[PDB]
Amino acid sequence: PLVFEPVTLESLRQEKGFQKVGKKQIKELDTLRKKHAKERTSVQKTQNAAIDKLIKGKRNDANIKNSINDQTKQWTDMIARHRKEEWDMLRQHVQDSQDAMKALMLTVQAAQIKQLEDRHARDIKDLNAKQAKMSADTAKEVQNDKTLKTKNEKDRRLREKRQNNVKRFMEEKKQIGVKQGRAMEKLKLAHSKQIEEFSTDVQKLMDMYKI
Repeated sequence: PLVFEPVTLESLRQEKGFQKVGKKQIKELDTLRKKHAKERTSVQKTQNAAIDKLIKGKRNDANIKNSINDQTKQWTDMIARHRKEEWDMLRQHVQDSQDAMKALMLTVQAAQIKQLEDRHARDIKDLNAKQAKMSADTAKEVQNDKTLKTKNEKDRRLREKRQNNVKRFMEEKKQIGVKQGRAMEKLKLAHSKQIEEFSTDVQKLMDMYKI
């Protein structure tokens, strides 16, 4: 409900509306980490078979030592594979979500303007109460003031105060109008700064996962 809140990428992530997609993405990846884990035991178990086939005779044969060397680079090649497979998904994760967030950023800022506008118009409404009460209570003062002499006399002074009063409201109404136009402008640009920045923060993230 806050009128000048920075809409950063991290902030965009916390918005309730993105929780559903965020939750889905965390699983999709977790399952793969599980898939990685199975792929490792399966290869690990397969690796073992070779010893039964090869070391049944039992004197360290020259061929076996080379073979075990050959196996190790088959593990580290799958280890290093599983690395890039996760990161590749992480970078691809961002791209799909980024399209969604852009559409959500817009409705977060637009929310800020609608919150401000209804706040502006209410400040307007409050001033008229100040103005309307102000004008009427002054008249009450005319009756209250003893110095009045005649009804024709009472009216004349009221008209004069009625001009001094209106000099204020014209300025007060004009001065307020400027403050609102300025307040919206300084806001409405911050939006188009946070948005020109967002396009290039998403990019900065994808590169971090690039390999």
